[PDB]
Amino acid sequence: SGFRKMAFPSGKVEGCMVQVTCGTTTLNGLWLDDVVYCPRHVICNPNYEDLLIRKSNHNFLVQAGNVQLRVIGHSMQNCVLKLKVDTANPKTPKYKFVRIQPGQTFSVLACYNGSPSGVYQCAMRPNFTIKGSFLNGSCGSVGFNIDYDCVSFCYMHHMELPTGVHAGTDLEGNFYGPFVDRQTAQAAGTDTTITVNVLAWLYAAVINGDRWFLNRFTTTLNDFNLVAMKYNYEPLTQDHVDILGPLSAQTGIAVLDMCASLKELLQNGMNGRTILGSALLEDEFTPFDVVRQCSGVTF
Amino acid sequence: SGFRKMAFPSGKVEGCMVQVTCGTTTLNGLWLDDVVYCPRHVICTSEDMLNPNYEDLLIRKSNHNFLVQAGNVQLRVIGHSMQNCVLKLKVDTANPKTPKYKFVRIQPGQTFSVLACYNGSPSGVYQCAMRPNFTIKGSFLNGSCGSVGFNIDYDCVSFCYMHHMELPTGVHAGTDLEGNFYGPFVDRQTAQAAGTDTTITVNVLAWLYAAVINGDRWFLNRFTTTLNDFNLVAMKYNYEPLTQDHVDILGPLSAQTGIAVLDMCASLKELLQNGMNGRTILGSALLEDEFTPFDVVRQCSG
Ligand SMILES: O=C(Nc1cncc2ccccc12)[C@@H]1CNCc2ccc(Cl)cc21
Ligand SMILES: [Cl-]
Repeated sequence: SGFRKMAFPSGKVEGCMVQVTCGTTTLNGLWLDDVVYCPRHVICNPNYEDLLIRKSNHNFLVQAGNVQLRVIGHSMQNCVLKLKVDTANPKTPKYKFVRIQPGQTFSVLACYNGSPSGVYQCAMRPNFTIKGSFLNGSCGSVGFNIDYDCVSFCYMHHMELPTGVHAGTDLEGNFYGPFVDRQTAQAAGTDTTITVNVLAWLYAAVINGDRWFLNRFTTTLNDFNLVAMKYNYEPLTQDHVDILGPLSAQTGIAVLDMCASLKELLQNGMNGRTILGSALLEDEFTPFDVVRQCSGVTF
Repeated sequence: SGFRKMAFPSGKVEGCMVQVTCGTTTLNGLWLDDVVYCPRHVICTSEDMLNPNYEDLLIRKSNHNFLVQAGNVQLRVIGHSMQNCVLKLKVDTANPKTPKYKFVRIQPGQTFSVLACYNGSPSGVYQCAMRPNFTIKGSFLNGSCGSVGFNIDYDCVSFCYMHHMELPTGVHAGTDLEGNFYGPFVDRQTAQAAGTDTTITVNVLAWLYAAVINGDRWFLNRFTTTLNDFNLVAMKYNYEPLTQDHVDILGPLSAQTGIAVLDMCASLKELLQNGMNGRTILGSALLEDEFTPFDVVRQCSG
């Protein structure tokens, strides 16, 4: 029993964190095989092609623990700088670069000066921001998932927006959301709640003995989406209904039946009651996270 | 900016997780140097669980009865001893991945990271606190026994918890790494109930300071309180008494935000009386008590 915001074990990612210095700027890098990936703003209205051409290999000071790595090449791919090094990381795990969709969750290994300080779980918001916990020096910290023995790198931190939310790229340097890597007026779009994730978390609560919100009613997918759109909730698709199938089978509560519970929860509130120690509806657990935690999958 | 329930990077602890098998029972072990630490109930059956005599059961065991597996490698047990509720299995190989470590026994209110494991394999990491009733509100299924709680301050891993059991209410009980249980719990299937839980007052105050540091001031008020009047109010909401030690510990946060501890105490009294009124504090509609004053400083400063 118990339901916690749980991150993947960070060990495979810790062995890849390095410190990258260029001039006055010091941030984090991801060392995989003989390449160190880091945000391109480490070289900093910036013209990154112009700024990078002026740099030489010895301008980049890469430090892996108490060992200095020597940079033998540098190239830019979108908003990520790829620093070719002489040494291949012996601790390189089996990995992939994956781009995630809004609503998907991942673990963040927050780092400062190439040293991991913490690990937390979070979700890619529908407005493409992440509600992270980042201070100055965290740039280059990465988000990941583990599937079996493979580390899927899905995020690299670049910046904090004026509202305290974070913006970053995939490992190919493509930003999530309509952001750019420069000091300019940028604002996160109006956020929405990840509906499929709230439903998955309602199933996790049922699996844990919390049934007070359940009701005899069901709804059509159309009537649910008309209500959900009114409360700034993401539309629930048939793909989402299909993905919730295993949880629906395990608890004996049809997806549209659980939608009627959510529909009532939105129009009436919790009324002093809590679901899994929370007075708010939680949307940072996907249907897979719930299955993985309530079944105990290992890595 | 931002405030998250953050766990320590689990890497240093992952390299210590092994699977321990004795008869039908399979749980987790902590492999540090040439010793594997695991709950002593690994020697028990379910029929010898109401009133097990562990000295008697252990004397009947030999080294080859304990099957220790570190990854896809079987470790050879060369000795076994019991220290309180923990079994210490001497092995013939010292763990090459043994980090700098300490065994620390924590007090209620303290937080730590849990590396939940099944069959010696890490499945997840989460942050939690030692409840004032000495239980932990973990996320554990059968097979998680032997999973450990830790803090990684600087380069040293401080092991503070080893998971032993789940109480009938879904909460968890375990020991420090010396096998001494936290709380009045025993490693027996006898009737055991967690005492009435209470809110870790010093931690709620620290989390209110974290919210101030992050620009959230709506809950602040022009009032202050005596420590005695605060505790009389706090007790009525099932809140732990705030001591002078707690007031002293909150000193740095009080200095950083310019809000006296007894001033923040008056905010908390008001929150307890009024509720949040549809508002949130650090994205939470409830008062959070699983961040210590030390966690807040570390996350907001370093
Ligand atoms: O509690 C225990 N294990 C678990 C531990 N954690 C989470 C579980 C979740 C679901 C089932 C088991 C779980 C064991 C087994 N049950 C009785 C018992 C009695 C005493 C002792 Cl010390 C251990 C145990
Ligand atoms: Cl302590």
